[PDB]
Amino acid sequence: NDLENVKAIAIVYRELSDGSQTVLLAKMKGKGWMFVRGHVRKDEEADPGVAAIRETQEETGFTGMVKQSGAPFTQPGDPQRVITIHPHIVQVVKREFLWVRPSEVRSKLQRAEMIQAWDQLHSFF
Amino acid sequence: GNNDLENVKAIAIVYRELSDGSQTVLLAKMKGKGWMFVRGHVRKDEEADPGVAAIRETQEETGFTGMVKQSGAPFTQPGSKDPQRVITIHPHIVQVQEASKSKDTEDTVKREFLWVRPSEVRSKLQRAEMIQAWDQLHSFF
Repeated sequence: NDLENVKAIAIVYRELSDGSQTVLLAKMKGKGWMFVRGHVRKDEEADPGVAAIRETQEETGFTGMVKQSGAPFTQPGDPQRVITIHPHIVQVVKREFLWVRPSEVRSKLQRAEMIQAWDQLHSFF
Repeated sequence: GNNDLENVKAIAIVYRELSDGSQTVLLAKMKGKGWMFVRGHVRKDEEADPGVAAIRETQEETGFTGMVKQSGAPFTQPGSKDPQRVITIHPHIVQVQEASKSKDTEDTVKREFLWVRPSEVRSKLQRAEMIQAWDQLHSFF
């Protein structure tokens, strides 16, 4: 269902109450940082912005709206592989965040207080 | 009324539901001991229902609109820098509200996230592809 060599990048930001903006960066847990990226589906070929919005929600949980679409650019893979990237600005501070499957939460907790909260409520999941 | 209770806190275990019924849980840590759920003080006018504090703190810390799905009995912990201090903690499950549910793929977990100011973005990018995207679009900010 994905186009193998066509990707979308979402530069995700939000406006704060004091009128300023902040930009979301990501990395795979475990280079520096990156924006949101994903393959464009075949049924998204005609509007890659739809892919940028879908990927933003998949990765972050926020629903977004394309504010600007940049010109496509090409990058190598296999150096013969040519990937076409469609970049977009997508509008949706102190802490770093991470989404985790429930079976992996306990291994991330090191504080007694957090472990106690999880011990009382984990059977919801 | 909206003054914080010094020794009463709410914890929110924030989660989202994916379209197939799978669930993922949000963790956080101060940039720079492990990970943690959302935590903050309960206000005087929230003491009768600390779930209100859990919803408020979730919004403040993450930007998500949440709904309380479950809340555990209160538990007690000592003060972090004072063993005489007694803190009562009210833990909650809080579901992130979304217009539509995302597909369950491995894109939905194992990515660490950080919000930065536009002026800090470039120094965190190391890959040509990301730098190119930023070079084309940074004039928006």
